[PDB]
Amino acid sequence: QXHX
Amino acid sequence: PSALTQPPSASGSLGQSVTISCTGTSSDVGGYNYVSWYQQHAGKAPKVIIYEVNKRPSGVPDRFSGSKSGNTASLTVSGLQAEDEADYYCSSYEGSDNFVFGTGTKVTVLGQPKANPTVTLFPPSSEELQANKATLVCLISDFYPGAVTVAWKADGSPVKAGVETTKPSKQSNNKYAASSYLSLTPEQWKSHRSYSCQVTHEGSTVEKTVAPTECS
Amino acid sequence: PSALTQPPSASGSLGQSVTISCTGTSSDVGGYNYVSWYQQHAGKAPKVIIYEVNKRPSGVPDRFSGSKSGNTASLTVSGLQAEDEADYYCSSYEGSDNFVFGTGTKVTVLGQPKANPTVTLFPPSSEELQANKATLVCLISDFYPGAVTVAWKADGSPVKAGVETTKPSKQSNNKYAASSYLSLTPEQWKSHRSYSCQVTHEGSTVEKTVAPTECS
Repeated sequence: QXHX
Repeated sequence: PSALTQPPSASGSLGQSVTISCTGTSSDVGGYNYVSWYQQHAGKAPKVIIYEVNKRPSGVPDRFSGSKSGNTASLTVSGLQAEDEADYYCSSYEGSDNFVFGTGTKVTVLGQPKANPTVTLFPPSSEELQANKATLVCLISDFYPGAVTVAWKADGSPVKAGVETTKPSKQSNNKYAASSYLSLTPEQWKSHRSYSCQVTHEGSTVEKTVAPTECS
Repeated sequence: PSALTQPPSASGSLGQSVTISCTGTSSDVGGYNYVSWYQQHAGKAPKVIIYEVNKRPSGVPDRFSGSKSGNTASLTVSGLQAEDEADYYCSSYEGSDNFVFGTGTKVTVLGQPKANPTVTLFPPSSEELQANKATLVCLISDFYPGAVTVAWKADGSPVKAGVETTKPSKQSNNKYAASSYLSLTPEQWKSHRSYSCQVTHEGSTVEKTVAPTECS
């Protein structure tokens, strides 16, 4: 998702 | 383990609202704020509508709202256009850098107006003929819904053989796009006067005739 | 957007190992690790098989790989197995408010001989023009695997802005068929030197070019  | 529960639906209507809950668990949709919502139109690539439960890419539809209520989270799709007829997905952080997706919701937008097909029939152009083939094409387009029959005519006595209809892809609207083709050798091409293509859609029939007389 | 390109069709066999490429437009790439591989099944959720360039998440077998040099991120199914059959997308984090994907590959396991397209471009019919209407159609016929990328150009300048593509169908020869078009007005047709329909189907790329040498 990207998270971080 | 599990794959986030989502319902296969969200039938709204032009202007009317629809909101899509996606139920998660403690482990993810409970203890982290990493819920993304994807807007996948049939076989295409998925785009980031909602990215942190509620909050969208600077390049997303003005009112595509979202939220989280504890274990269930949502997408307030409220500006019912039709562009968006699709499959939508949720996704949550859980364990160590692991992300899990939803079942999928299939949003469907109702009371769309009846669009009736633009039939354009094509004759082999020179280049094709120089090589000594002659195919013909019946582009059936810009319509709603997407059930159509395409009946080729030799002339009366139907040429429905050598045909290769290739049916309907929703196009940059949510208005359809079918094709159908005839393989002709130039001999038969220069045989029997006229050919047809007759696209019958929701009762309203359209028959287009090409004859060998043009300007190639 | 699709600012990262992928091979439309990527294919092998039970045994053929298969490398997909997500090549970047990004004057950003390299100033990233964040390429992510999302495999997908037929009416299943995207399934994040690789995270930030190298690392598989749990249950992604050690024979799915991630590598990235220069612009091209890459993935290798390192020994294709049957239900590796799937549409593989690539993400890049880009910043925030912008999380963009590749256009999706398609790992096909070949059970048929490969078939490069038969791109037969057509030009705007006379009677068709006789209405003030000018549409070109680019019938892509006879390919396998069933995934292809059509572009449209005029005068060394791509025309992204008039087209529709359909989605490859199965013809009674188990060979696939697509269409695609650029519907316009005799003005834009007339005012131009060439019109190339370009089509790409893993390796083979064939461009067919029409000219405005119209009658009336």
